[PDB]
Parts: sequence; structure tokens; C-alpha cells
Amino acid sequence: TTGERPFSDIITSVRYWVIHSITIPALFIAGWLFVSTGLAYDVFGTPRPDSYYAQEQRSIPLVTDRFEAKQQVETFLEQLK
Amino acid sequence: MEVNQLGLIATALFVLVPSVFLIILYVQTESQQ
Amino acid sequence: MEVNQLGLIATALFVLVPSVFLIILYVQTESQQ
Amino acid sequence: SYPIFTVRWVAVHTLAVPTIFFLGAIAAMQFIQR
Amino acid sequence: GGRIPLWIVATVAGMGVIVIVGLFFYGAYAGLGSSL
Amino acid sequence: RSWLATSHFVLAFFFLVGHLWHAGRARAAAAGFEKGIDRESEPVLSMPSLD
Amino acid sequence: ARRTWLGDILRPLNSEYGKVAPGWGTTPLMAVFMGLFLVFLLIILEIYNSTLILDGVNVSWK
Amino acid sequence: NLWERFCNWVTSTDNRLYVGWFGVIMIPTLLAATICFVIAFIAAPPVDIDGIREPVSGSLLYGNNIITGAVVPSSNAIGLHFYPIWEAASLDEWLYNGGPYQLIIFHFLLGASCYMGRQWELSYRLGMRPWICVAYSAPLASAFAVFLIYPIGQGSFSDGMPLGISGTFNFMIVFQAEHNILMHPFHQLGVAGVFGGALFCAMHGSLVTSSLIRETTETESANYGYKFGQEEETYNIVAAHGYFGRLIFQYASFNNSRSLHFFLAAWPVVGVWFTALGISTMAFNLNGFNFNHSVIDAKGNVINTWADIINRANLGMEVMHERNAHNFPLDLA
Amino acid sequence: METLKITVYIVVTFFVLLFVFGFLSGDPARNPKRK
Amino acid sequence: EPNPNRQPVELNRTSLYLGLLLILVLALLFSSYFFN
Amino acid sequence: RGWFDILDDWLKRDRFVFVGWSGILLFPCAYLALGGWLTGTTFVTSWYTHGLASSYLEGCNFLTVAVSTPANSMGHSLLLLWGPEAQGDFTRWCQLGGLWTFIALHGAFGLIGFMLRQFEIARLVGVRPYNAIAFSAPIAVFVSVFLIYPLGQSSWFFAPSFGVAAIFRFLLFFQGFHNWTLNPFHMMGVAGVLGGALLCAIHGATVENTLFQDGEGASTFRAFNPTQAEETYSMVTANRFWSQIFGIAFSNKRWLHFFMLFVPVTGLWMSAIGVVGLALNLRSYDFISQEIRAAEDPEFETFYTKNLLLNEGIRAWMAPQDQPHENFVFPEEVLPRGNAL
Amino acid sequence: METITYVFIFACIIALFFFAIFFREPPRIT
Amino acid sequence: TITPSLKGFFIGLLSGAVVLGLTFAVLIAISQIDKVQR
Amino acid sequence: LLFFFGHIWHGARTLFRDVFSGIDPELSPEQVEWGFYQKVGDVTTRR
Amino acid sequence: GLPWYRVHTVLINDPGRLIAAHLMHTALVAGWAGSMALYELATFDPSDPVLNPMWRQGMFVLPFMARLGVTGSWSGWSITGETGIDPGFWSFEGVALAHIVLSGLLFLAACWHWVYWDLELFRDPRTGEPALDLPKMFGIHLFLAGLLCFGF
Amino acid sequence: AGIVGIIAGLFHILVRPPQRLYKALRMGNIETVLSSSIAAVFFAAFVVAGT
Ligand code: CLA
Ligand code: CLA
Ligand code: CLA
Ligand code: CLA
Ligand SMILES: CC1=C(/C=C/C(C)=C/C=C/C(C)=C/C=C/C=C(C)/C=C/C=C(C)/C=C/C2=C(C)C[C@@H](O)CC2(C)C)C(C)(C)CCC1
Ligand SMILES: CC1=C(/C=C/C(C)=C/C=C/C(C)=C/C=C/C=C(C)/C=C/C=C(C)/C=C/C2=C(C)CCCC2(C)C)C(C)(C)CCC1
Ligand SMILES: CC1=C(/C=C/C(C)=C/C=C/C(C)=C/C=C/C=C(C)/C=C/C=C(C)/C=C/C2=C(C)CCCC2(C)C)C(C)(C)CCC1
Ligand SMILES: CCCCCCCCCCCCO[C@@H]1O[C@H](CO)[C@@H](O[C@H]2O[C@H](CO)[C@@H](O)[C@H](O)[C@H]2O)[C@H](O)[C@H]1O
Ligand SMILES: CCCCCCCCCCCCO[C@@H]1O[C@H](CO)[C@@H](O[C@H]2O[C@H](CO)[C@@H](O)[C@H](O)[C@H]2O)[C@H](O)[C@H]1O
Ligand SMILES: CCCCCCCCCCCCCCCC(=O)O
Ligand SMILES: [Cl-]
Ligand SMILES: [Cl-]
Ligand SMILES: [Fe+2]
Repeated sequence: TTGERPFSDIITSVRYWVIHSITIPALFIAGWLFVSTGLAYDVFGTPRPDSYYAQEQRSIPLVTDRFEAKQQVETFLEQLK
Repeated sequence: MEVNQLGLIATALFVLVPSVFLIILYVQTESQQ
Repeated sequence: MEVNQLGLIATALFVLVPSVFLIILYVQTESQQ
Repeated sequence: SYPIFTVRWVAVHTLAVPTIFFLGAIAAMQFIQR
Repeated sequence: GGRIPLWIVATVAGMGVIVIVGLFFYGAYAGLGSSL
Repeated sequence: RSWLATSHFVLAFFFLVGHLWHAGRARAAAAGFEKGIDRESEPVLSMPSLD
Repeated sequence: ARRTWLGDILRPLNSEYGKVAPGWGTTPLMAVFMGLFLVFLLIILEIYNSTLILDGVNVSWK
Repeated sequence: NLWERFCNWVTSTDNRLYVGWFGVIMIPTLLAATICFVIAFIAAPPVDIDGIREPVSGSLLYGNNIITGAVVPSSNAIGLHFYPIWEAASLDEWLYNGGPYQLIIFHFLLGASCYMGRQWELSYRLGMRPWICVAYSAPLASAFAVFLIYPIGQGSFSDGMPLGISGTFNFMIVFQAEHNILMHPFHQLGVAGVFGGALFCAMHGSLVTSSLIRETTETESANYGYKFGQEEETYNIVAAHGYFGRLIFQYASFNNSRSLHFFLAAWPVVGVWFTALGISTMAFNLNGFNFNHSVIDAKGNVINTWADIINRANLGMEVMHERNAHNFPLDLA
Repeated sequence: METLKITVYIVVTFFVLLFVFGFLSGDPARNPKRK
Repeated sequence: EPNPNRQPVELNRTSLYLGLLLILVLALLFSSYFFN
Repeated sequence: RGWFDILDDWLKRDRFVFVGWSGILLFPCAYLALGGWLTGTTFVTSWYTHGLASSYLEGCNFLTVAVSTPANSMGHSLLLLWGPEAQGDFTRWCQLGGLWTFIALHGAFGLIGFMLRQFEIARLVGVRPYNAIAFSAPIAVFVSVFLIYPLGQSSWFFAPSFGVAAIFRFLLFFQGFHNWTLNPFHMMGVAGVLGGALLCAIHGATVENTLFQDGEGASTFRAFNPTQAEETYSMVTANRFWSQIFGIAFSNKRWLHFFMLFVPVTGLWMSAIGVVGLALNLRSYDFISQEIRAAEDPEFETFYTKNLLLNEGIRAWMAPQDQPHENFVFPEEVLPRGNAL
Repeated sequence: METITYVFIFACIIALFFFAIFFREPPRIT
Repeated sequence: TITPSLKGFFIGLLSGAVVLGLTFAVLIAISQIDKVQR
Repeated sequence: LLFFFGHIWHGARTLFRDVFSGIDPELSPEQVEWGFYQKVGDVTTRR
Repeated sequence: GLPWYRVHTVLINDPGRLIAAHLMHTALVAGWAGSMALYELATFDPSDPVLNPMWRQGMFVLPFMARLGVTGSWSGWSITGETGIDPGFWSFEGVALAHIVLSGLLFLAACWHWVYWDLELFRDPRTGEPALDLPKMFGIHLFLAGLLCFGF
Repeated sequence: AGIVGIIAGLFHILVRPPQRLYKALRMGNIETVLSSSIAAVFFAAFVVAGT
């Protein structure tokens, strides 16, 4: 009623699936490779399963200063994660 | 001063109940015509 | 029980003042015609 | 007849493209071992 | 227009959703966050 | 025991709900007003007021 | 209505009801002043919040 | 005929309050439960709920207020045993062991079930459709879950919900400690049901109030623009549908009032159905999701989650609840 | 206690019989349309 | 000269019942905290 | 016409998705808040702010993921990406909890944009703006809980983290530390929410069970016409039914629907007031007379005193891990616990 | 005096229940 | 003097100005292109 | 907080003064239906 | 008729009675300030400013008087602990008395403006309808507020 | 701020509002003054609570 093609007309068209059988798997593969290559860990700073603790430590790398919190995180990561 | 604690509530009700009774009667009198 | 002594007067006025306000308004509404 | 790229197209794709990307990411996460 | 029936589209999309959610539950039982 | 007891309490409660649904609907359909109130013959309009 | 001495004196201050400037008037100037005020509020908020740290401005009881 | 006259009176639609046969059961049981509840809430002596000879005071005369007062559940020594007045040697023994709780809850459950039946009965007598009682079955199932089914599963009416405000809070906290109800999907469905019920209640009210047709002045209340029994609709559903369809998008808006009101009926009723079933299924100790120590790093160190913080809070409640009643390490029931 | 037991049993039996025989007394016919 | 903006005020019985219920229930809720 | 009028005409055009002037504030902020929550719960850890795993990448599920609050040492910092804490480092910004402040601020301005959208659409279609007035209660709840409450406390750390199990932690924290169930403002909130659910269910069932027969089909949904002038259900029959069942009944439809507006909105507003009181730690924690009696009499026991013992357990057993910045080391012998368990 | 206050408020609520049920404004069809 | 936080504040102010200006420029351009036929 | 609600209420009362006794009883269905007007609520944009 | 929650809407097109209502509210607030100061003065203990200061004694309006320069009392004590200081008229008691007197005067002015609501100043001199030029009112009040802020 | 308020007060005494802002903000209605004043008042209330 608003001047756009109805969704039923679009998603049942062959042209839509010609486009989207390429675009949708490409985005799925992109996200899969974003995780599986480890780029997500680097982008977001999420610890790997071997990166929560140093080998013999059981304390938690908690930031305790507001303005050197970036330096505290870098120091924690420098300690073999 | 060691006064009766029920003194406050007694005086308050002694003022309030007859006063609001009279106010009820006056306001309903004014709304009649 | 060691309750607050102003509790009684607080609760009593909390009841009475809006209640008598509504009663005033209702009774003056009924006397209109 | 009908225009292809509209406001509705933009809203739909700004919701759908990151959704499929994130679904692929989480599907990859399901096979991560510690 | 309508050269692919909408019931086929809905069935395939629902089966894909089912596959994805079942994969998520399998990953709840395997790998990270499986307590093992 | 936990699985059987929990599952059959869920099923028994939902079947009580279904019994209520179908018993009311069977009564209304036998009495002839399961599809709603007839506008021309509304029963409450033929009843005296409560007050 | 009652005319009074003070009412007669204050009368011109209440005689332009409904008078407007044509069109948009001084609205862009008002918008510039509103933007400057928003920037000023952001500045003082960030100073109090210690997001904006200025030299010689120690936000504490000192 | 006297019996025919009594039947005509019982089923009469001209009584100010409809009785019906569900009412001839409902009225005595609810009156008994109400009278016993008022008397116990005001003046009952302390009740040994845990069965450990440590009586809990619940009435106003014994040091409680409105918030802290309760009718305390019957003794754990009683368990699931039926404890009427005549099974006690004296009324003092009956009051010590929590007999008023059993009397009140049994009479209330019977009366509320007959309230549901009475709702059906009046709907049938008035020529209505009959499913208001189906909607009422959700709070009734909730009451049965907290007063009957949870005691049955746990094996004692002492674990039923106390008839009071702070006692209810105690029931909630101990339930979270022992069953992790927050992590149970049925309770999450119930929270969705009540939050959505409040949301859709406010939404429907605001949309109908928004689209009220002008029949009054600014002086008078808008409610006087409606007259009881008028045929014409008091609001413009087309305008409200246009507003809501522009608010989100058009096909998310109900244009059918019957479909909209069915949705309003169905959402909280189904949600509360599921949360009552949650309480019953946790009464048979099928508890909420346990994700304690689920996330494990490469070496094997436990990486805590928010579920572990919940577990710490649950441990605090667990070790502190009924502090004298346990002799053995596991709280099996 | 024994007198109270028989008294409560009599009262409950009376009300239950009222319920049962009331719903056995042509209850479907007590509707505004069919009968 | 009478003020022309005067208006009659009305409170129906239903509004009285609702307001009394609100006041009494609020008092019953807050009385325990007032006594403390 | 002028650029302003042409732009206003474009913004108010009828589309599948209405935009409006309020859209410029709403759609960016709301989209960014939702995308930030999904991005955080999918990829971002809480290891440096809380010592918790809170993302799908770390192995958490939907119930246990959260965008956690910043660390307590950050205080009430806005934690801007260009701010002095992150200094433009996106990775450090994510690790320091900047996504929480991102979501909270973008959500607040998105809610403002949504209420402005309600006002704008109500003005455009010519209806009264009661939906925006009703939506003031969720805005009050969000502002009191996510903004006013941490501002009253020491830092953003004690605000709710955007997650399911994190919100459950927030509930249990309020029970243990504030006795939030005993607060009469929360009681009014519970009354409003449950009464709104009751009113929704009861009004829907009443309408569906007093419908007029306007069709021959057994499924009655077809019998309604959107443009019809007549009421689709019998108000007189519904009024008589509830008058004879419950004693009282609605007789004014407009009052009924205003009441449906009024109950949950008032409940949520009262709960927001109580949350502000808890922001200043002004709790309804204890009844003083009961404390005095229970202190001087070791046989006086109520459910309230039992709840206090439960709160002591909650605080002692959750404080070392829920508040890691305090460095709480509670030895085993100081932990309150009952016999056995 | 606190118990008397609670019972008095409760009794006023029950009296209001009675008056709201049996002495209501009678709904009149129009 | 220009502290690092003052430079950061100017960066944030410029980013906000650029985002707002780009948004309104795009919206104005689209409004001028796709007009209304009165 | 309460004055935030007051501001919302009084702003609504000011901007919607023409409709606060109720919406127009002769409100056209074309006004709220989709596609009848190019621009929402503007009669001059009839399509 | 008007519902209860709309009674004050009779003041919307009556500027004189609106001024009377504002004057009554101002009298009530000033009277509250005076009576609150008097109650606090009746309950205040000034003997130990070190371990029993005003914020330990629940003093609410006393710190606001102390903030802007009122430190002494007519009883000869001061909140700073010094002795022998003369506060002049503007002690705490003097401020409270000034507020009570101001409350009474505003009450009288409210009565006058309620009775004499129909003033030619409050009417449009072109249509004879009650009208307030709100933009110029804001200009005048903003000028006065700026003068008072600059003076303060 | 007192000097700025004096200058702005002189401006608002001497300069009439634009027709666009007069119509948009309903400057003939005293309730718009009530709405904006309540807005500024709650802003100041939040500020004093914070400080
Ligand atoms: C009486 C019913 C019943 C009971 C008690 C059990 C019990 C069990 N099954 Mg089983 N099962 C059932 C029916 C039942 N099943 C059916 C019908 C199927 C066919 C699909 C299966 C297929 C099946 C498999 C393939 C497996 C089990 C397994 C198991 C064991 C663990 C289950 C588990 O982890 O739960 C998981 C819990 C859930 C999935 C929760 C389900 C919640 C549902 C959706 C609620 C529905 C509510 C209501 C009905 C909906 C009404 C809506 C309302 C509006 C009306 C347990 C002994 C496992 C096992 O250990 O085998 C050895 C296993 O591998 N079952
Ligand atoms: C219109 C929608 C909108 C709104 C209201 C906001 C609002 C906000 N964003 Mg946001 N954002 C948006 C869209 C929006 N965003 C978009 C589309 C993106 C994607 C690009 C982002 C990406 C983003 C990030 C990455 C971050 C924010 C942040 C913030 C918060 C602080 C921003 C700040 O202090 O700058 C204030 C700046 C202004 C108000 C602009 C001033 C404009 C006036 C006219 C002055 C202009 C002066 C002059 C012309 C030029 C400058 C002079 C020069 C000397 C510098 C704030 C709540 C931060 C945050 O959430 O912190 C936790 C943050 O880190 N935003
Ligand atoms: C400067 C503040 C201010 C002013 C001048 C007004 C003025 C007005 N409001 Mg309003 N309002 C305000 C703040 C304000 N409001 C706030 C903060 C809220 C949110 C709570 C509201 C919510 C509100 C609603 C919902 C409505 C109004 C209405 C009205 C109009 C009629 C009022 C009436 O007859 O009440 C009569 C009131 C009574 C007879 C009794 C009220 C008693 C209250 C409930 C409790 C007692 C309060 C106590 C005496 C004062 C404490 C002081 C406090 C500030 C600390 C009037 C123009 C009405 C309207 O628009 O009419 C068309 C209307 O429906 N207001
Ligand atoms: C001759 C006038 C006068 C004087 C000298 C005082 C003096 C005093 N009053 Mg007072 N008062 C007055 C009139 C006066 N009053 C009137 C008429 C009323 C009734 C409304 C009151 C009601 C009152 C109360 C209720 C209280 C006082 C209190 C006080 C004392 C502390 C003052 C304080 O903290 O102010 C604080 C003042 C402000 C923070 C002013 C806020 C100004 C806002 C921000 C302006 C915002 C709008 C503005 C137009 C924005 C544009 C600005 C522009 C320049 C750009 C002080 C002794 C206090 C006390 O200790 O009582 C014993 C107290 O609690 N007064
Ligand atoms: C118009 C209008 C309104 C009123 C608006 C009003 C009252 C506006 C007032 C605006 C004001 C006072 C704005 C002030 C702005 C000040 C600014 C931007 C100052 C910037 C200073 C800078 C960048 C200084 C930086 C530096 C520092 C700190 C250290 C130095 O070493 C180096 C340097 C110079 C770079 C209402 C109330 C919003 C209603 C609607 C209509
Ligand atoms: C932060 C940030 C940002 C942003 C970004 C964004 C905006 C993003 C987005 C994102 C997104 C937007 C994403 C999405 C996602 C999604 C997902 C991941 C989904 C999933 C799903 C599923 C899984 C499903 C489910 C379901 C339901 C819900 C219910 C029932 C059924 C089912 C199961 C089907 C920016 C750059 C600006 C800046 C910087 C920062
Ligand atoms: C309860 C409460 C409340 C409220 C309160 C209020 C609102 C109060 C008020 C108060 C007030 C409002 C007060 C007032 C007072 C006043 C006064 C006390 C006055 C006096 C005066 C005088 C005495 C005067 C005199 C005179 C005259 C008349 C003339 C001239 C001369 C002279 C001066 C002699 C609140 C909500 C907060 C919370 C809760 C609680
Ligand atoms: C194998 C042996 C089986 C023996 C029976 C087993 C138990 C079943 C007992 C059923 C008896 C109930 O009997 C029932 O009584 C009432 C009271 O007179 C009869 O009479 C009733 O008729 C009409 C409508 O039916 C009512 O309006 C009227 O008030 C009432 O008198 C019913 O028509 C009859 O059905
Ligand atoms: C301690 C608590 C004390 C609480 C005090 C509460 C005060 C409340 C006072 C309410 C006063 C209402 O004001 C009263 O309204 C009615 C109508 O509403 C007015 O009455 C006016 O209208 C009616 C109705 O057309 C006419 O019959 C009447 O001739 C006319 O004067 C009265 O002239 C006025 O006195
Ligand atoms: C309406 C306000 C809009 C908000 C502004 C959006 C800002 C997004 C981009 C910020 C990036 C700047 C930080 C980089 C700092 C640097 O290292 O130079
Ligand atoms: Cl316990
Ligand atoms: Cl044991
Ligand atoms: Fe409705």
C-alpha cells in the first residue's frame, strides 16, 4: 500500500534468489572466517582459551586505575596473557 | 516535657472530625441552587 | 513493640485528609441539580 | 514499476547483513576447542 | 514474481533456522562452554 | 521419576485446560451461542436490572 | 475592566500580544546560540566527569 | 415443589451476586477460609513450621505488622499428613502445629476451583461464550502450584507458600536457592507473560484513549462521551491502527479488534500457565539451567560467568535458609 | 473434637449432595436459548 | 462583577469509591513503615 | 518552499518505515544500541572489568552472555572512545567496558527518539498522544535503573549489565543488599505489573467471550469489519457478568481503557522512585521495632528476620566474586551458614 | 495502637467493599 | 595548553559535527532529488 | 523524575490542544490509511 | 462539571487570579521557610560544633542560611563556634522573621489580586479579551533575573 | 551569566518571536510556558541533586 513491492513478490522471485544465493552464503562465510582465522580475538581483545591466565597464576587481571587502565591492560597482556 | 503521646492524636482528631463535618455541610450547601 | 510515636498521627492524617477531601467533593456533587 | 532501493531496503539490509555475518561467526564458534 | 512457491521458501528458511539452532545446541554440548 | 512426573503434570494440567475449553464449547454449541450473542435477541437485555 | 495607575504605567508592556517577526526571523541565530550552549554544557559535564582534564583545573576538594 | 424452587433460586440470574451450584460449594469454603485467615492473621500463636520446636510468630498480636505478618505453614513433622481440627488433641496443639494453614489453603483451593466453575456457569446462563474461566485457570494453576503441588513434590505442607507478604518473599528466595528458578525457561516465559501483559495493557489502553472520538468539551471528562449500552464504538480503531502501523510498521499492527483482544487474552494467560507449570516441575525437582563451571579455559581453570555469580548468591541463601533444620550435608527436599 | 468431626462431615456431605443433585436437575436446559 | 471562569466541580460515587480504596490501601501499605 | 520544508516533506512521507524528524535521533541511536549489545554478547569479554566470560566467543550461551559494566575504578566516566581512558584504541575500549556506556547512552537517546516518534506520529495522524505518556514509564524505569542508580553508587559497575544472567545477578544483589522486596515502592510496582497483566488477560477474555454473532463461521475472527460503526461485543452483557461474578464491573469503556493505561504506568513510576531511593542507599531494609525485640528476645522469629538472615548469606557469599575490586578475602570460618549445609 | 490501626484500616476496606458492591451507581442502559 | 584530553574532546566534537553534517547533507540531497508532487 | 513526567504531560497538552477532548468524529479513513497521501497527514499530497 | 484533577484549570484565562494563586503559593513557601527555620532554631544544639554539628542534628535549612553568610544568632552563639560576635538583624531568627513577614504580605497581596482580578492591564487593548504577551513577559523577567544574578 | 541574562532579556523585550517559532511552540498558549519551565526546573533539580 506504501508504493514498495510486497515481500512475498520479492522473495519468491528468481532474480532475488539469483542475487541472494551468492550474497547470503558470502556473508555467512565472511563471519565464519572472521572467527576461524582469529581476527575476532584481535579486533575485540577477547582472550583465547590459553590467554586468561599466565601458566602458574590464579589471580584475575582486573584494572585498578582509571587513567592508566589501557597501560594496565597492556601490562597484563605483556605477562604472557 | 513528658506529655501524653495520645494528646497529639486526640487534639488532631478533635479539630479535624467536627471541622471537616462542618466543611462538608457548608460546601454541599453552596453547591445547591 | 517500640514503634514510631508519630506513626499513629501520620497514618491517621494520611487516611483522613484525602478521604475527607473526596467526601467533600462527592457530597457537594450530590447536592447539585 | 517498483523502485528497488528504498528506505525499507536500507532498514532491511542494515538488519539482515550483520545478522547473517554474526550467525556465520557463532556457527564457527561452535567448533572451537579449548 | 512468484516462480518459486512461497511454501517452499518458508520450508527451506525454517529448515535452515532449525539447522542453525540445532548446531547451537550441539555447541552447547561440545567445545567451549561444555564444562568438559 | 523426575522426567515422568514433570512431563505428566504438564500434560495433565494442559488436558484439564482442554477439558474446560471443550466442555464450555460443547455446552455453548448445544445451547446455540458458541459463535456469539445474537444482537436482536440478547438475553441480558431481557433481564431485570441487578439494582 | 478596572483602570489603575500602575496598570496604566505597565500597559505598554502588555500591548504586543500576537505580534511576530515574519518568516524564520532570528531562528538561525538562535540555532547557533543553542549549539554553542550545547558545547558549553558538554565542556562543563566532561570537566566534572573528569573526561576533559585541563591544566591547572584539579576537579577535587583540593 | 420446594426442591424446584431452590433450584430456580440457585441458578437465578436475577440475584445480585450469582450463586449457581459451583457457588453452593464456593460460598461456604471461601467464607470459612476468609474468616479463618482473618482470625489467624490477627491472633494466631507462633507456629513450629520447620518441626524443630522453633515456632515462628506470624500474627499481628504477637509482634508483627501488615508486611511481616503471615499465616505460617503447618509443621514439617506433619508433612503431607491431613491435619484437621479433630485430629488434634486440643486447639492449642492444632495452633502450635500450623493447622489454620491447612484449613485455609484447602478451603481456598476448593473455593477458587468452584469460582472458575461459577464463571463458566454464569457465562452459560447469560448466553455468553464460555472461556473466561479458561483465562482464570492461569492464576488458579499458580495458586495450586504454590499451595498444593509444591508441598506434594517436596513432601511437606511446610514448604508451601506462607499466607503473608514477607513469608512470600521467603518462599521466593528459598525457591531460588534450591531450584534456580530464574534460570528456568518456564519462569522466563512467565516473566515475559507478565511484562508483556503490562506492556500490552498499557499499549491497548493508550491506543484506545488516543483514538477516543470527540463527544465532550475541555471542561468535562472524556469518559462522559461514552454512554453505557451505546451501539456505536466510542473510539476510532482505524485511526489507532494507522498510528500503530506507522509507529512500528503496518503489518505489525492489529486491524482486527477480535484478533487483538484474543492476543491480549492469550499472551499473559499462556505465560502464567508456563510459570505455574515451572513451579510444579521444580516441585518435582527438575530445576533451572545449571551452568556452574561450564566455561573452561585451555589449562582447565574455571572461567566464571554471570551464572557463577548467581550460584554464589544461591549458595548464600542455601547455607542460611532454615539454619537449624539440617543435620546432613545434602538438602534433598 | 469428635462432635466437630461428625458436624463437619454432615455439613460437607449436605453441600456436596446439593452440588451433585443440582447438576443432575436438568442443568443443560437452564440456558437462555435452547430450553 | 462575577468571575466568568468559575466552573462546577463533580466527583461521582464511583470516583469516591476508587479514591477511598486508593487512600485506604496506600495507608495499609505505608502504615507499617510509618510505625517502623 | 525552502530546504527545511522540502526536507520535512521527505521525512513525513508515507513509507513502510516512517522516519520523521525524530527518526534522525531514533534510528542511529537505537540501531547502535542494539548492534552494540549483539557485538558485545558475541565477541567482547568482561575479563578485565569483572573477571568474567560473557560472550559467545568465550563459550557462554544466550542466558549467560552480557555486555558488562565498566570496572569500579573507572567511576562514572563516560568512557568515550576518544576519551582519556581508551584514547582512541577500540580494542582497549571494548576491554575497559566502553561498550556498556555506548549501549546505555545510545539506548537513552534512542528511547528519547522513540517517544519523540510517538509524539510526531500522533500529531501527524491526528490522535491524542497518550501512547507517549504511557511510554514515559519505561523511560523512567530505564533512567532510574541504568543511569540514576549507578550515579548514586560508586561507579557504573553496579548498574545492570546488559544480559540475562547479569540481570538475574542484579535482582539477587538488590535482594541481598537492599531488601528490595520489602520496599513499598517496589510493592506498588509489582502491583502495577501484575494488575496490568490481569487487566490485559481479563479484558481480552471478556471481549472474546461477549462477542456479537456477526457471521456464520465458527471462527469468529472473520466476523469483524475494521470500518464498522457498531461495537463488536456486548458491553451490557459483560457488565452484568462481572457484576454478578465479582461484585463490581466496568460500565464505561473509556474509563476501562484509561484504567488499563493507568495501572502499569503508575506501578513502573513508583518502582522508579524506589530505585532512586536505592541509588542513595535509602532502603526499606528493616523495621526498627522488630530488630529491637529480636535483639532483646532470642525466641521472637518472623519471616522478616529469616529474610534478613538470607540477605546476610547473599552478601557474604557473593561479595568476593561480585565485587572483585574490593579484594574481599573472606575466610571459611567467617562465612555465615546454618547447621550441616 | 499499631495493631488497632491495621485492623481499623482493613475493616474500613471491607466496609468500602460492601458499599461499592451493594450501594453502587446502578449502570443504566442508554 | 592543549592537554591530550582537550585534543580528545576536540576530536569528539569534530566527529559529532561531521556525522551530523553528513547526515543532514545526505537527507537534504535526497529530499531535493525525491520531491513531493502537490 | 516526577517533573519529567509533568513536562511530558504539559508538552503533550500544549501541542495537542485541538484534539484533547477527542479526535475528529469526521476523520477520513484516507487520512490514516496507507498510500492515499504521499506525505502523512497532508491533504494536498493526494496521490 | 470539572473533574477534581482539573480544578485549577479555571485559572488559564484569568491572569489576575493566576497572579493571586502564584502569590498564595509564594506566601506558603516563604512561610514554610520561616517556620522551618524557627523549628530548627528551637531544636538546634550549638554547643559542640566539632562532634555535634548541624548536619548531625538533621538541620535542613540552617546550612542554606549558613552558606550565604548567616552565621550568628540573637542568642549570642554562632555556628562557627566563635563567641562575642554580633549578627546584627540578619541572624537566623531575623531571616525567619523576615520570611514570616514576607509570607503575610504576599498573602495580603494574593487576597487583593483575587478580589481585583478584572484589571485593564490583563486585557488586549484591541479585542478586549484577556491576553498576556508571553514573549515580552519572558524578556522582562529574564532582564530582572539577570540583574539579580549579576548583583548577587 | 547575569550579564548574559541582561543582554538576552533586552533582546527578548525588543525582538518579536519568529512566526515559525510562534506557531511551532504555541507561544500564545501559557501551557507552553508551563511545559518549558517544568523542563528547565527538572534540569536544575537534577543538577542540584548531583552537585
Ligand atoms: C512423557 C514424555 C517424555 C519423557 C518423560 C521423556 C524423558 C526423557 N527423554 Mg524423551 N522423548 C519424548 C518424550 C519424553 N521424554 C518424545 C515425545 C520424543 C520424541 C521427539 C523423545 C525423544 C528423546 C530423545 C531423542 C532423547 C530423549 C531423552 C530423554 C531423557 C532426557 C531428556 C532431556 O534432556 O530433556 C530435554 C528437555 C527438553 C527438550 C524440554 C522440552 C520442553 C517442551 C518443549 C515443553 C512443551 C510444553 C507443552 C507440551 C506445549 C504446550 C503449549 C501450550 C500453548 C498448549 C529423559 C529420560 C534423551 C536421552 O537421554 O535418551 C536416552 C535423548 O537423547 N527423548
Ligand atoms: C544523531 C545520532 C547520534 C547521537 C545523538 C549520538 C550520541 C552520542 N554518541 Mg554516537 N554515533 C552515531 C550517532 C549518534 N551518536 C553514529 C551514526 C555513529 C557511527 C559513526 C556513532 C558512533 C559513536 C562512537 C564510536 C561513540 C559515540 C558516542 C556518543 C556519545 C558521546 C558523543 C559526544 O560527546 O560527542 C558530542 C559531539 C557533539 C554533540 C557534536 C557537536 C555538534 C555541534 C553543532 C558543535 C559543532 C562545532 C563545530 C561545527 C565543529 C567542531 C569544532 C572543532 C574545533 C572541533 C553520545 C551519547 C561515544 C560513546 O557512546 O561513549 C561511550 C563513542 O565513543 N558515538
Ligand atoms: C510548576 C508545576 C506545575 C504546575 C503549575 C501545574 C499545573 C497544572 N497541572 Mg500539573 N503536573 C506537574 C506540575 C505542575 N502542574 C507535575 C510535576 C506532574 C507530574 C506528577 C503533573 C501532572 C499533571 C496531570 C496528570 C494533570 C496536571 C494538570 C494540571 C492543571 C490542573 C491542576 C489541578 O487542578 O490539580 C488539582 C489537584 C488537586 C486537587 C490535588 C492534588 C494533590 C496531589 C496529588 C498530592 C498533594 C501534593 C501537595 C499538596 C503539594 C506538594 C508540593 C510538591 C511540589 C513538593 C494545571 C494547569 C491536569 C490538567 O492538565 O488538566 C487539564 C492533569 O490532568 N498535571
Ligand atoms: C528579598 C528576597 C529574599 C531573600 C534575600 C531571601 C533569602 C534567603 N532565602 Mg528565601 N524566599 C523568598 C525571598 C527571599 N529569600 C521568597 C519570595 C520565597 C518564596 C518562594 C522564598 C523561599 C525560600 C525557601 C523555601 C528557602 C529560602 C531560603 C533562603 C536563604 C538561603 C538562600 C538560598 O540558598 O537560595 C538558593 C537560591 C537559588 C539556588 C536560586 C536559584 C535560581 C535559579 C537557578 C534561576 C533559574 C531561572 C533563571 C531565570 C535562569 C536564567 C538566568 C539568567 C541570569 C541567564 C536566604 C537567607 C532557604 C532557607 O535557609 O530558609 C530558611 C530555604 O530553604 N527561601
Ligand atoms: C537560545 C536559546 C537558549 C539559550 C542559550 C544560551 C543561554 C546560550 C549560552 C551559550 C554559552 C554561554 C556558550 C559558551 C560557549 C563556550 C565555549 C564553546 C568555550 C570554549 C572554550 C575552549 C574551546 C577553550 C579551550 C582551551 C582551553 C581549555 C585551554 C587553553 O590553554 C587552550 C584552549 C583555548 C584551546 C536555550 C536556553 C537553550 C533555549 C532555546 C533558545
Ligand atoms: C558497536 C559499534 C558499532 C556498531 C555496530 C553494529 C551496528 C553492529 C550490528 C550488529 C548486528 C545487527 C548483529 C546481528 C546479530 C543477530 C543475531 C546473532 C541473531 C541471531 C538469532 C537467532 C539465533 C534466532 C533466534 C530466535 C529467536 C530470537 C526466538 C525464537 C526462535 C529463534 C531461535 C529463531 C559501530 C561500528 C557503529 C561503531 C563502533 C562500535
Ligand atoms: C507531609 C509531607 C510532605 C509535604 C509537606 C508540605 C507540602 C508542607 C507544607 C508546608 C507549608 C506550606 C507551611 C507553611 C507555613 C506558613 C506559615 C507558618 C505562615 C505564617 C504567616 C504569618 C504568621 C503571617 C502573619 C502576618 C500577616 C498575615 C499579615 C502581615 C503581618 C503578619 C506578618 C503578622 C512531602 C510531600 C514533602 C513529603 C511527605 C511528607
Ligand atoms: C444401575 C442403577 C443406576 C441408578 C442411578 C445411579 C445414580 C444416578 C442418579 C440420578 C438421579 C437424578 O434425577 C434427577 O432428579 C431431579 C429431581 O427430581 C429430576 O427433576 C428435575 O427436572 C427438571 C429438569 O430435568 C428440573 O427443572 C427440576 O427442578 C427437577 O425436578 C431430574 O429429571 C432427574 O434427572
Ligand atoms: C483537612 C482536609 C480539608 C480538605 C479541604 C478541601 C477543600 C475543598 C473545597 C471544594 C469547594 C468546591 O467549590 C464549590 O463548588 C460548587 C460546584 O462545584 C460551587 O457551586 C456552584 O455550582 C453549582 C453547580 O452548578 C451550583 O448549584 C451553585 O449554585 C454554584 O455556586 C460552589 O460555589 C463552591 O463552593
Ligand atoms: C551526535 C553525536 C555523534 C557522535 C560522534 C560519533 C563519533 C564516532 C567516531 C569516533 C572516532 C574518534 C576516535 C579516534 C581518536 C584518535 O586516535 O584520533
Ligand atoms: Cl528461611
Ligand atoms: Cl537433615
Ligand atoms: Fe479494548
